[PDB]
Amino acid sequence: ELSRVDQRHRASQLRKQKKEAVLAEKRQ
Amino acid sequence: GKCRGLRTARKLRSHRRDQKWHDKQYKKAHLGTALKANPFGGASHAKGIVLEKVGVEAKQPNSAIRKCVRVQLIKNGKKITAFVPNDGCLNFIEENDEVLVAGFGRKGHAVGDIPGVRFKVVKVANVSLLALYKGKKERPR
Amino acid sequence: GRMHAPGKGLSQSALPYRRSVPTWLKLTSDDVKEQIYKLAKKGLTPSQIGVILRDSHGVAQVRFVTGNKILRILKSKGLAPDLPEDLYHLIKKAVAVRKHLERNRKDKDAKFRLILIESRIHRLARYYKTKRVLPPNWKYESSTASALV
Amino acid sequence: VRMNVLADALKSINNAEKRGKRQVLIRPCSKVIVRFLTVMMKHGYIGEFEIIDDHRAGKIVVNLTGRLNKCGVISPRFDVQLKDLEKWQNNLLPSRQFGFIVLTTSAGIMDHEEARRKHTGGKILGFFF
RNA sequence: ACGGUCGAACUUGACUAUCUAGAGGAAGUAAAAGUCGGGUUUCCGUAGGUGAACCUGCGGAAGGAUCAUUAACGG
RNA sequence: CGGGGAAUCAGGGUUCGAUUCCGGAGAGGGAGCCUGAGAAACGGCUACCACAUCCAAGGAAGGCAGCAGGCGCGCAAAUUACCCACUCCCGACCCGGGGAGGUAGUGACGAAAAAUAACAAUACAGGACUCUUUCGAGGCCCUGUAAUUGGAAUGAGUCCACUUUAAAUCCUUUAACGAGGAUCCAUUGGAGGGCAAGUCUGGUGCCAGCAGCCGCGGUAAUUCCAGCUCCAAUAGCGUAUAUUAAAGUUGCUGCAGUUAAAAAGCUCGUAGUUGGAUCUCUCUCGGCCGAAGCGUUUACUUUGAAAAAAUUAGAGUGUUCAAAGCAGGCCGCCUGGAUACCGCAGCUAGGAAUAAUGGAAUAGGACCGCGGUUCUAUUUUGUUGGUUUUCGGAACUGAGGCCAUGAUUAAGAGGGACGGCCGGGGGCAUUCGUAUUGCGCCGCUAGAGGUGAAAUUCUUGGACCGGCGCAAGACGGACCAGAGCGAAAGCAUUUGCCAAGAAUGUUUUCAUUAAUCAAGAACGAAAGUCGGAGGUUCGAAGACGAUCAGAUACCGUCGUAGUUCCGACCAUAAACGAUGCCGACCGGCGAUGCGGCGGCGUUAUUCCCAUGACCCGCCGGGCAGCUUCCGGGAAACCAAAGUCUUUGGGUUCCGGGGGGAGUAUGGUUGCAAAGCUGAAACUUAAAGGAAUUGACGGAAGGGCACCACCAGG
Repeated sequence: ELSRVDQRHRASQLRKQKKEAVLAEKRQ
Repeated sequence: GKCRGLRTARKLRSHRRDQKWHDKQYKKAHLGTALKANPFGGASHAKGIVLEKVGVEAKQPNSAIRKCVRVQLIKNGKKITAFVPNDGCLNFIEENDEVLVAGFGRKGHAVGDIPGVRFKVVKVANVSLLALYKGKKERPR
Repeated sequence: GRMHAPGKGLSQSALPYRRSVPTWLKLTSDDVKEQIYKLAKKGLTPSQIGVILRDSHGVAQVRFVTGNKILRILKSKGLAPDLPEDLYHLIKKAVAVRKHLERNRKDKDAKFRLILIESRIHRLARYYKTKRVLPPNWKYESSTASALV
Repeated sequence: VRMNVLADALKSINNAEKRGKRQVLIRPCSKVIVRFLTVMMKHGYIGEFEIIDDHRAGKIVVNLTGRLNKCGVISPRFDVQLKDLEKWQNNLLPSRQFGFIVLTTSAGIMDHEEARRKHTGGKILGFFF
């Protein structure tokens, strides 16, 4: 994967997508 | 032979680390390419969703069909095959079920007759397969 | 064994235990020293002077008779050459091999032996620079080497 | 080339003792070799020797008594402190009753027992038993 | 309010790196009993012969199973 | 995040340390501030970026990586409890406050203690002491089966009370109740081997399954599924994973590199590492001593003082024992709360072996006195203005005396000389030899070639054959050997020229100048690639002819690149001794090559003297050989592959189960081909090395037989 800051960016992107899915499911 | 001078410390330690990289277990532990190819990601256990049930054919001298399961792990999305040990224990598993999986015992190496299985099912629907097999508990769905 | 050859030979001198001047040798230290002075004025390296003194005049060792070795006597009076004898001979040999390689281009063995001679020249030059016999700015160069001899 | 003349002398003594010989010629000689043989002689291990005094580095002919099993050098000459002499005598010596680490200290070349008596440390030279 | 300073951040192109939908192509797999059907002892390196293998050329190895003869030579 | 430290460990080591103590950093991310002694502070402010709350739509308010708690995340982690009583902290303060901290709740993380029953009598059963030839006879203990009995002791629990505490709970102390096996009932794994404990019975039948590994299961399963029994640990025991020891399978201690994985094709060479002997305390100031310089400086070694506590080790001490703790003990007293270790670096004072380093060789070298030039003395010229007070101190200098004046010796280390040789070592020119091919002429003939047979092909325009010549390119046979030379690749016709080189000989010279070498650099068979020349033979490709159920490799004829030379590239081989280099030691023998030495003799037709060829020895370096129970080794074997658990001479490269794979990618070199460097996913229980027997030979020899044949009935 390399490039520590880019690995952290990937982790932040996955966090954002999973949290968006969670909030979409819970509000219904 | 070896250098044995009183000033040969850095030669000795540099040659030691360079030839340390030629050790297979050391290179597995420290290069970091096996840890990212490992589906568990440095975890003792993982939890996944049953995709399908598989009959895996046993290797050449033994004739049996081992009941395994194709599971997709929740935390990374990778697909693994896990063996369901005891007899009739595949019947406790349904499709799209929540399953706790561990390794099978040889640290990522396939074991025994089963070709290409490194994992075994430990828990099904958050109850253990041992308690289901011995009939101590009941399974929800 | 050898520096640049596979040989391991034993050809060398063996001085006797006896350091005293033999009783038949009726030569004082001053006569031997003036003989060394006139042989150097004729023009000879200390190896040649020692060989002439040993063969003809019966002087077994100069430093057993005079107490001092030949090159130190020459340096003390002042007839020592500026470059040492062995370095001079090595540079002369290198010049001859360079002349041969200029004449003959396809001679690979001459190139190899020239490389060995240059390695020996550089080793001697480093040793003489450590002992302050040569100046520290001295260097052997490919083009201007025959001028030194 | 020839490095560590003590190693050559001790190896020659060991090889000719293992062969059953009575005398050993070792060349060259040195003060360290003579001191080592003097220490090894005072414990009744080797016998008595002559230094052939040529005008070069001398030679030594040493008589052999059949009391020697192994005489050996340690290269390099490691620094040994008194706190660390016990580990060295555990590593090199066959028993606590016999065997000798020879070491050079500022009080001279001696054994490990005399080094303990005089409370000194130094650099290791050898061992014999 | 002009000016200076520290400076978050914003816009435009390049170098990128990551996340995330995709018409299509090339595949393989499970389902069709459907249709048609002699040579080599063992090698090495290079080159050619359709890629590899294999064969041949050139140069190398044995990591391949030595029987028999050998005293005269002077006039 | 770093340390203190932790796990493991013979010794050396490996791994962990987010985590309560010390230090740092930060409060969603960056940035800028105010106040203040102290902040670039976030339970302060102001922005932007990202989130997100209330809206009446104008506006307003945010920051749990504090304590609880929630969502999310996950294999993975507790109550929205009580108190400021203890420990301390803040304030104007004996008084107030503290989700710091304390106390309970959850808690099989982990550690310490410790139940699940003991005994007596009988019935069998053993093993002992006494008496008996023995059998046996007893009073001596022990053991369980007790489908046998018997009362005694109890903690679990139930639960008054006291004690504990801020209030409680718990623990402790105690009334009362609380024990006969259908109970107050102990589990988790296993029973083929490793590895302790069943060839038990029933079921299944290569299925289901078990099995870390080897394996079990296809109808007598010691291995599956059960019953019984047995085994291990036991309030605990499995399984997955990280790690440590096993692992002398990372080897410093302490591994390997002939044949098992492995030494570079070869040499040079810088950094690095290593490097032969040798050399046995005092002058001035102050009270025999203290101050001043030391002494070339170190490395080393010993000592001293600095190295937080906790933790580790360890002293004392009956927490009922222990893990713990720092307390306690004696009738107001007596006390403890030690000590050790704490790398390396930095101080400090002794020792001077070992290992570096230095002091005098154009002598502007030490020790003394004899003088000059220049700059200076801070006091003695009572008070002075002074040209001068004197004295004494620093640097540049000229001779003199004095020192036993001053250079370890010359490595069975090295370099360089000089000597007579020696060799297929190299380069250039030159000379010769045959063979082959082509051509010309002459002679006679119908075949010649090729194959296991043929065929293709040449051929009476006259092939093949024999003779006389000419030319072209190639190659240097036999001599030619376990001979020689070279760093290796390699090197063989004559002569000449050119520079090299080993060895030997030397009472020559220099005097450590050396060994092994990352980086770097020359050379490097064959094949191959660029330019030119030339192409005799041979010849990859290619074209034909044969050969067969299916032949497309073999075989024969022709033949292109090439094979040859010159100049550029390439850097690869079973580039081999499948064996790094330098140095030392440990058995023997005689052949050979070169050099040297000592010789009685034969020969150059007896040679007039040396010199060449032989003959006998000796020495040095070589190519090799034989022999040996030197020692090693898994062995075959090896005088090295020996001097290795009795393990350390110096140093370079280099291997770590078999494959993927010397592959992908990247870099670099090359015109190209490719060379150098060089993985991973994945797969596998083996692959390999040495030896040892010989089913079976489509291997070979013999013998026997009308249940074999031959001649027959």
